[PDB]
Amino acid sequence: QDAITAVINSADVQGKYLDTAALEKLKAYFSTGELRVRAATTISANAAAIVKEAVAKSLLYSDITRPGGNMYTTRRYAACIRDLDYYLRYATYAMLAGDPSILDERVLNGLKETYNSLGVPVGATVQAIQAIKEVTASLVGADAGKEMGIYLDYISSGLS
Amino acid sequence: QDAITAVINSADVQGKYLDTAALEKLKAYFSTGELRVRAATTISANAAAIVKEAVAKSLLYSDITRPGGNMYTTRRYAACIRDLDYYLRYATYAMLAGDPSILDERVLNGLKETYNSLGVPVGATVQAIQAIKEVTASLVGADAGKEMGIYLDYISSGLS
Amino acid sequence: QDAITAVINSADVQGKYLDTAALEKLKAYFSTGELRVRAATTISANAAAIVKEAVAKSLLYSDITRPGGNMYTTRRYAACIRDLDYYLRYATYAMLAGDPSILDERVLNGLKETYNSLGVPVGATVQAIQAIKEVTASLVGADAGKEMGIYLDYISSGLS
Amino acid sequence: DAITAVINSADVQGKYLDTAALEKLKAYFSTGELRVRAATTISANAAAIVKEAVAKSLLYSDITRPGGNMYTTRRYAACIRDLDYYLRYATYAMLAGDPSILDERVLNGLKETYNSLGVPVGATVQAIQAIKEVTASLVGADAGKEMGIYLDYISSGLS
Amino acid sequence: IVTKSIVNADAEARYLSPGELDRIKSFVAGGQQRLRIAQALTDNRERLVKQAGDQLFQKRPDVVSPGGNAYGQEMTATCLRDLDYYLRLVTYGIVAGDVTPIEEIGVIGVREMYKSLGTPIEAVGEGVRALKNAASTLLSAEDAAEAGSYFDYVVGALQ
Amino acid sequence: IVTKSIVNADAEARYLSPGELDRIKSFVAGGQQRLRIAQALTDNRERLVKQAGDQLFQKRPDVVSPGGNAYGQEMTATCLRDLDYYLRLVTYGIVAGDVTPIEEIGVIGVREMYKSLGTPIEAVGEGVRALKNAASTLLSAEDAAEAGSYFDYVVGALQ
Amino acid sequence: IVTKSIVNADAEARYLSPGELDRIKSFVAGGQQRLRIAQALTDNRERLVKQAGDQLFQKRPDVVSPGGNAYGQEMTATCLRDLDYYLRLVTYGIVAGDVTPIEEIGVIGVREMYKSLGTPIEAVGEGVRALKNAASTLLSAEDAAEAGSYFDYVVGALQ
Amino acid sequence: RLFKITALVPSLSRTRTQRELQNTYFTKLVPYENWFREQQRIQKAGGKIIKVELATGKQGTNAGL
Amino acid sequence: TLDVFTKVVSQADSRGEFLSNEQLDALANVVKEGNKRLDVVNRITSNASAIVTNAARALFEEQPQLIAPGGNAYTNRRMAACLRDMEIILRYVTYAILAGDASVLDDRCLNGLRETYQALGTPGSSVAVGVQKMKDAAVGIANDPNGITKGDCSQLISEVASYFDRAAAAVG
Amino acid sequence: VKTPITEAIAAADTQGRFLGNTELQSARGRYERAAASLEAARGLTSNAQRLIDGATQAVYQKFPYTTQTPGPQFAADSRGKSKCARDVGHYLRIITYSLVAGGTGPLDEYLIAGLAEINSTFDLSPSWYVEALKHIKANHGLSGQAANEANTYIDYAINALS
Amino acid sequence: AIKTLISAAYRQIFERDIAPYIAQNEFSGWESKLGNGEITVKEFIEGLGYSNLYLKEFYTPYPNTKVIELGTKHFLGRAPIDQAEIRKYNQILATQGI
Ligand SMILES: CCC1=C(C)/C(=C/C2=NC(=C\c3[nH]c(/C=C4\NC(=O)[C@H](C)[C@H]4CC)c(C)c3CCC(=O)O)/C(CCC(=O)O)=C2C)NC1=O
Ligand SMILES: CCC1=C(C)/C(=C/C2=NC(=C\c3[nH]c(/C=C4\NC(=O)[C@H](C)[C@H]4CC)c(C)c3CCC(=O)O)/C(CCC(=O)O)=C2C)NC1=O
Ligand SMILES: CCC1=C(C)/C(=C/C2=NC(=C\c3[nH]c(/C=C4\NC(=O)[C@H](C)[C@H]4CC)c(C)c3CCC(=O)O)/C(CCC(=O)O)=C2C)NC1=O
Ligand SMILES: CCC1=C(C)/C(=C/C2=NC(=C\c3[nH]c(/C=C4\NC(=O)[C@H](C)[C@H]4CC)c(C)c3CCC(=O)O)/C(CCC(=O)O)=C2C)NC1=O
Ligand SMILES: CCC1=C(C)/C(=C/C2=NC(=C\c3[nH]c(/C=C4\NC(=O)[C@H](C)[C@H]4CC)c(C)c3CCC(=O)O)/C(CCC(=O)O)=C2C)NC1=O
Ligand SMILES: CCC1=C(C)/C(=C/C2=NC(=C\c3[nH]c(/C=C4\NC(=O)[C@H](C)[C@H]4CC)c(C)c3CCC(=O)O)/C(CCC(=O)O)=C2C)NC1=O
Ligand SMILES: CCC1=C(C)/C(=C/C2=NC(=C\c3[nH]c(/C=C4\NC(=O)[C@H](C)[C@H]4CC)c(C)c3CCC(=O)O)/C(CCC(=O)O)=C2C)NC1=O
Ligand SMILES: CCC1=C(C)/C(=C/C2=NC(=C\c3[nH]c(/C=C4\NC(=O)[C@H](C)[C@H]4CC)c(C)c3CCC(=O)O)/C(CCC(=O)O)=C2C)NC1=O
Ligand SMILES: CCC1=C(C)/C(=C/C2=NC(=C\c3[nH]c(/C=C4\NC(=O)[C@H](C)[C@H]4CC)c(C)c3CCC(=O)O)/C(CCC(=O)O)=C2C)NC1=O
Ligand SMILES: CCC1=C(C)/C(=C/C2=NC(=C\c3[nH]c(/C=C4\NC(=O)[C@H](C)[C@H]4CC)c(C)c3CCC(=O)O)/C(CCC(=O)O)=C2C)NC1=O
Repeated sequence: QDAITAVINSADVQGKYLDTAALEKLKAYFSTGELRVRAATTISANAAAIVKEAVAKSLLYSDITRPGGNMYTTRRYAACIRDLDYYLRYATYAMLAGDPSILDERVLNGLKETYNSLGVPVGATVQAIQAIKEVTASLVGADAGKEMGIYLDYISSGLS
Repeated sequence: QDAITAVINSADVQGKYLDTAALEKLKAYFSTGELRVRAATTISANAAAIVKEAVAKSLLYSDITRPGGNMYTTRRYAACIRDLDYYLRYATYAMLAGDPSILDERVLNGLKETYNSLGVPVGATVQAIQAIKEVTASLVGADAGKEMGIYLDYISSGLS
Repeated sequence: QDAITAVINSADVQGKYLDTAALEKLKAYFSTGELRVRAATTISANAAAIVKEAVAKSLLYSDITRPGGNMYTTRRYAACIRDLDYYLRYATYAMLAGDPSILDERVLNGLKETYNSLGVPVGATVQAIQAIKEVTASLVGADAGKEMGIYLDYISSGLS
Repeated sequence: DAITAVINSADVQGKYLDTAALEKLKAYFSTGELRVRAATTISANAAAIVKEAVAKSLLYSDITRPGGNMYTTRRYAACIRDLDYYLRYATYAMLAGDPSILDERVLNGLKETYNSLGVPVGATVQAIQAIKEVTASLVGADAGKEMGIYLDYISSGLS
Repeated sequence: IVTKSIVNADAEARYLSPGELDRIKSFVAGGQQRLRIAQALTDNRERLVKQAGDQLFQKRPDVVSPGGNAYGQEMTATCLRDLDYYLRLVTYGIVAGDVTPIEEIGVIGVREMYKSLGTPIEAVGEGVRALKNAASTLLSAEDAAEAGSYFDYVVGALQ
Repeated sequence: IVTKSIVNADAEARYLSPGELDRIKSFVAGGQQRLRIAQALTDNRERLVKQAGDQLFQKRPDVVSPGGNAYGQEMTATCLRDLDYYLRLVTYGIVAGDVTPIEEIGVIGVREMYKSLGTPIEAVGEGVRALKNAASTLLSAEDAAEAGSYFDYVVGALQ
Repeated sequence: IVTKSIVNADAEARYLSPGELDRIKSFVAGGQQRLRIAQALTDNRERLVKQAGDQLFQKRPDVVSPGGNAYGQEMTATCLRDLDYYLRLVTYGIVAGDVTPIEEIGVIGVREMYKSLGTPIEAVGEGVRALKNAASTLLSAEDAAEAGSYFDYVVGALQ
Repeated sequence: RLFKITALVPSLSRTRTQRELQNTYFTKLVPYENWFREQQRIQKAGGKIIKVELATGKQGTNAGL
Repeated sequence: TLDVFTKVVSQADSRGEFLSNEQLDALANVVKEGNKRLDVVNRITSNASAIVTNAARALFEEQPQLIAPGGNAYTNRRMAACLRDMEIILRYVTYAILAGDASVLDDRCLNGLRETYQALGTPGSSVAVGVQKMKDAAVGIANDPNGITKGDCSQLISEVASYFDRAAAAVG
Repeated sequence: VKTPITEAIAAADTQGRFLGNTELQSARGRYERAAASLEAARGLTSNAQRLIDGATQAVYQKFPYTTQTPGPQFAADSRGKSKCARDVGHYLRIITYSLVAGGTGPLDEYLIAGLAEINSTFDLSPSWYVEALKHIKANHGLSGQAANEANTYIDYAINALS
Repeated sequence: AIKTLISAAYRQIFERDIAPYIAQNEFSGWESKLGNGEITVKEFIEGLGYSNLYLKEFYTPYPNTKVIELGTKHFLGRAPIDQAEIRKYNQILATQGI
């Protein structure tokens, strides 16, 4: 769903026409879409650098990459990079849509089930998503970093 | 269960009488019970000193007792001391019984569930049980410290 | 939890002192507490009238109170009145605390499990909570009816 | 309280609260300010009050020697907790302005309990008097004698 | 508010809190205004009770209907006496600051009582609401908020 | 103090009684003075820890002595960090108005922690007393009273 | 060991077990050696107490430091009297075979007592450990195992 | 507020090999609220009630218990 | 000389890192409160000579040994020196009011001030009597609303009572 | 350390006279621009690592000399390039200090007070830093009024260098 | 034995020691009336539930149905039998206190 599609749905289930508050919501979305698109472009620029900096901030040189940790095996390191790239990409989609429903529908659906099945540590994942959020808020600026951090904190809060 | 009760059970479920191998097992237990009782007495002497030395070895002056760590709040420090006293006391019971079944029945039953529910760090707990094992193996001697470290490493291995 | 206790907790888990944004949050709470207390008093005045008007708006003269419906038996009608009184009372507690955590801790914890176990219709409950919200927003005014409707819609959204 | 005592007295009469009861309530409010300040300064160092009281009165005597009621370690701890109680309930009776809650709380059965256990009464009276002197020296004059009224009520109820 | 604070600190093992001592200090500071409100309500007993009862009979004519309970001069005199009793308990609660005098004199077992008397509960509650409206019109504005909120406790606790 | 009244009325099936609403309204009124007192204790923290360490190590030199716990620069830095923690919890209790969010983090299990750390608890109580004296010198009279409230709670708690 | 066996068979509905009667027979057989150990410890009262106390002050100089509790001749005399009391209870426990005389004379309420006296528990425990070491050096070897294991109960129960 | 009770309750079930001497003959302090149903339990078990005494409360107290 | 702006610098310089946006928002009170600082000093210095001469009648009210013959404030030269030092505190107080931090008052007014009263013979503790007999007139002149629109300067006012309390405590 | 508030103090203290209206307007002026300079302060700390590594590379592009020849003065070794982010990392600190101070005070003492005597000794050519700052002058990305006042303290350090 | 039984009911109602977990002991009156034997053990167990520490531990972080199951686990020692047994306890937690 969108913010546009959410506004249209909320006006639809009442049978209501588009009143002035919904037009205010759509015009606010059409105002913010500029920096939304620019932020999505520069996040699509260097996603690999963001994931590299995030694991170098949070996960590297810990016991997690040591033997016994969950990132010791090299296929598990590759799976870690894959999961962080997923979090960043779906946070980019939720930032450009302006509605976190795609995070609820595509990422946060059965994810705690999987992470408790595999024995994946949840708190280290939350700290890695936090480091992702700090790196991309530094990279994109504060004004779009707020909206990026909202959906990354949404993923972090639903994960916990 | 005991080592005596385990030998009796293993002879019972076959309908077997007490053959010479079971009598060897019981006589080995009756030989080792001397140092078992002496070790249990001197561990019951100074359990608080062992727990104090173990947290001073492993957990103190880390980030765990700093804010953000899991032992920052003073009720959480008291809960940490309680959990370490539990590990030492039940390891004493398993040492005097000569059978680790009471650890499986009373400690290791639903403990990973609890420690992943509360967000308790598991590796720091394993390190703390390791420091407990080193302190009591120094305090009791090597000959009973081996049997104490067997059940403490049993708790550490089941926890991981 | 409170709004005060949530602000103190969010400042505590960082090890942060009370900075000016937290003082802004606490001073906004100390500004709004006037109408919070007055709204809680007049909702505690006539809770039975609110529940009566809500069932007369939404649930009465439907098929739900007819035989075959879930409110046909008189013990089930009494249980319906009990559940609506619970929703109104805990929404009053969450309004005066200024934090919806008590709704998450005491009401919304295992409630969908219970309502799908008993066969309780969920949509009729949501419409009854909606009628509760309209009646108390009319009774208390718009300015406190907004904050009452926030927690009643929180119960309605978590129920669905 | 003193308030509920005033209300109960007017309720047995069957009338309302007119000017005599209102003046009693104004009196209670005026003393309630210093009563609050005394409650804080008593809850500050209750342990030091009990320590100074037992050091002044009960220590180095025959009852703390072998062959006395306070010889054993559990008996000494029971003595500390009993004096801690007398201080705490005298604080409650000070803040209520009314000794009936204190009477109903402890003086109900402490006479028979100290009778059956063989606890001496007069040593308890001396210890309560030492608590009274220590709190009168610590808090002040008028709040000290307000504390001493209920402490002497306890000491008279035990005797 | 002293009795409730004392029993709440009695359930715990500790003394009275600094927060609770601030509560007692603020209650003492507002006590004189509460005595003024009690003065006005004492002196306006007649006309408040009569206006509230007649507002009740304007709203609910079922009680003074011949099938109703308050049919006749004696029954309606007892109706006005019940409203007098509840206004008296409201004045007690305004003075005390607790609702424990209102509760343990007139709230705690009133449902079973008025069930056995044949009297409807909701008409009592509507009469106390009429008392709330009348005493709200008599007093000063935020003073009427104070009086009407105790009235609000009585109204919500009767139903 | 709102969580206190909410769980207090929540154990009962009743609503929040309007006397509790009065105490919440009064706390809401006093919150501005609470915030000013907390900011005044906030910005002047290192002075308070300095004067507390001053008065403590003048009062009890055994922590300075090598048999005591706070021997050496690292241990004395940990000691002043503990005093900093307790000043921080006192500011939390000053804002919250009731001693629950400070007892939950600093009081409820402190005796066994300090027992299994080797430090005496009476020296910590003397340190919080020194903090109370320094904050009493730092603040005005009505501010030092209301700060010495929660400081007094900590001093009574550590004993 | 007779009292404990009797109360343990009292909790059940049955008599004394053959195992327990073997325990009583073995206790009678070892009783004469236990009286010999009590003879040696009675006659070595002075030098054992003084050597243990001076070993304590060698290990822990905080108590005889001027901030400590055992500062002065009278305080250190009471320190040595406490060590004398504990050695007397150890002799009682060696004779009885139970630890119920040690427990109900000197163990059961000692933590609250030494908390109210201001005395550290761990230094008492270190002094009783010094008594254990001294009486272990005086006696015969496995006889010292017997004496030091009751000493070990006292040491572990004090902490 | 607190009643001082003293009652005996015999055993009309099968005989027990443990005492219940605290349970047959007892003297205990019961609060005023629980005393009605606790008395009613002794009423049910067919036991005699020997001694009832108000420990704390005063008769005829309308407020404050 | 220091400031509330430059103590934040020197606090950050001894850390040696950029100032956070959490730090600058707390400093953004001062540019709003600079509306409130700038007239409370203007209120004091407008009535500066009225405070001094009225508090000259307050130390000399309570302690009449000072114009007693043989007193330390006795003679005309000595009494003119009292007024010479009765407002030498007020300029150093009003410097600290404008600066907002007391590092100006602590190196120019109180740095070694106690030492001279042990040298000359003039009673140190008597000056501490009359200095906080200025602040009840200083706060009482700075607080009352006349003309200026109503606003809350109470938080700022505590600061002013703190600077007199600091200067009086470090004399006697 | 200089500040328009502390210039109103020291000019009032050497005269030996009170704070008249002619010093209060000096502090009044700073308050008006206080809000304005802080918007330039937030503009620089958010771009801390962006501006430093942008300007450090901007030195090497115009000056390929310092990256090649061996010597303790230049940055051929990594320890030179490590001390490259030392200096320009320290340059942007005091520029952010001078904006929050409202004056050239901390920039006077911390940076330019002995700067003409170090560079004569350590062979640090001042043309290196003077064009490092010109990259910060162009690439700070600030707009409006705060873009001018952040531009003011930059070319105040330039005139101290040259 | 009385000290043992004092710690016993703490262990049955709370699956830990209660004394790490409370600022003050709060049970000085209850332990005094237990040692004197004026109250029975059943009145002591009933008095353990009136305390606000039991509410803070097992009632404020838990909803009503979990409080029903935990209360019958702690006092009765078992889970509830029928749904009507849950209904009457819900009425009692409804119109009255815990
Ligand atoms: C789009 C949303 C989405 C996510 C997140 C997702 C995750 C996911 N992560 C997995 C494994 C994994 N996930 C992790 C990740 C972590 N472990 C750690 O220690 C770190 C805390 C964390 C990385 C930050 C690791 C190490 C594995 C390897 C387990 C294994 O395959 O043996 C698996 C098992 C199979 C596979 O990777 O190919 C799934 C399905 N699937 C999804 O559809
Ligand atoms: C007999 C076997 C057994 C164990 C072990 C047990 C543990 C246990 N530990 C708990 C909490 C806890 N456990 C810990 C322990 C730790 N966290 C750390 O950072 C360290 C690594 C580790 C200490 C070495 C802490 C800090 C808490 C506090 C969480 C909280 O209560 O907020 C809780 C939650 C409730 C409570 O303490 O009272 C349980 C049940 N229960 C049992 O029956
Ligand atoms: C202080 C607390 C207190 C209350 C409330 C109270 C009520 C009370 N109401 C009574 C009767 C009555 N009460 C009513 C009441 C009403 N008529 C209605 O329809 C209305 C709903 C309601 C007016 C509020 C009536 C009509 C009677 C007479 C019923 C009869 O005589 O059988 C009686 C029996 C006769 C008497 O002794 O006066 C009592 C005791 N007594 C108390 O001590
Ligand atoms: C906010 C709640 C909270 C409390 C209460 C707390 C206490 C606390 N005090 C500690 C140490 C310490 N605490 C003290 C205390 C003192 N110096 C003395 O002589 C006096 C007795 C007392 C203070 C004046 C000392 C000396 C140490 C170091 C002891 C050691 O290293 O073994 C430690 C272990 C080291 C650490 O991680 O800091 C903790 C966790 N921590 C907390 O998070
Ligand atoms: C038979 C069981 C039993 C014990 C244990 C006991 C102890 C006991 N120790 C006391 C004092 C004391 N006890 C100590 C003890 C010590 N100094 C230290 O630092 C060490 C840790 C410890 C030596 C073991 C000191 C210093 C005093 C004097 C404290 C005072 O006078 O306030 C007192 C009060 C004065 C007296 O009556 O002697 C008692 C009753 N009484 C008993 O009946
Ligand atoms: C440096 C020279 C200078 C001074 C002196 C100055 C003062 C000054 N004080 C002002 C406002 C004000 N000043 C006060 C001060 C107070 N009101 C009270 O009732 C309190 C007792 C007292 C504080 C203790 C208030 C309440 C306002 C209202 C407007 C505002 O918030 O600025 C304003 C706002 C603009 C205006 O008035 O035209 C000015 C100019 N401005 C300057 O440029
Ligand atoms: C040793 C030489 C010496 C002299 C002479 C002296 C005079 C002197 N007279 C003073 C006041 C005074 N002087 C006078 C005297 C007069 N006012 C009148 O109305 C009359 C016209 C006139 C007397 C004929 C009065 C009434 C005061 C008190 C005025 C006040 O308190 O404001 C004061 C200031 C306050 C004081 O300490 O009392 C001084 C210093 N001081 C000295 O050290
Ligand atoms: C807080 C304000 C502050 C600054 C900025 C500062 C700079 C400063 N940079 C120095 C050296 C240096 N400065 C540089 C920097 C550079 N050289 C190059 O090749 C590049 C062109 C350029 C960086 C872009 C290097 C490489 C050194 C070491 C040179 C040497 O050791 O001879 C030195 C002398 C030695 C030293 O302590 O490290 C000072 C004092 N000092 C200060 O107190
Ligand atoms: C809260 C109201 C209240 C009080 C006061 C109370 C007292 C009380 N004190 C008791 C015992 C005791 N009380 C004392 C008291 C003393 N010995 C002396 O020599 C002195 C005269 C006096 C100390 C100042 C002693 C020594 C015992 C234990 C006696 C024994 O070993 O049986 C007991 C028997 C159980 C026990 O605590 O061991 C109770 C119930 N109970 C209550 O509910
Ligand atoms: C505080 C939060 C909370 C809630 C809500 C709660 C609900 C709850 N509702 C129940 C039953 C029920 N709940 C309902 C309610 C409804 N059915 C409908 O048709 C309507 C849509 C809706 C009323 C608005 C009915 C009719 C029953 C009766 C089922 C039965 O008992 O046979 C039951 C089964 C046992 C019992 O009532 O006593 C629980 C536990 N418990 C809680 O602790």
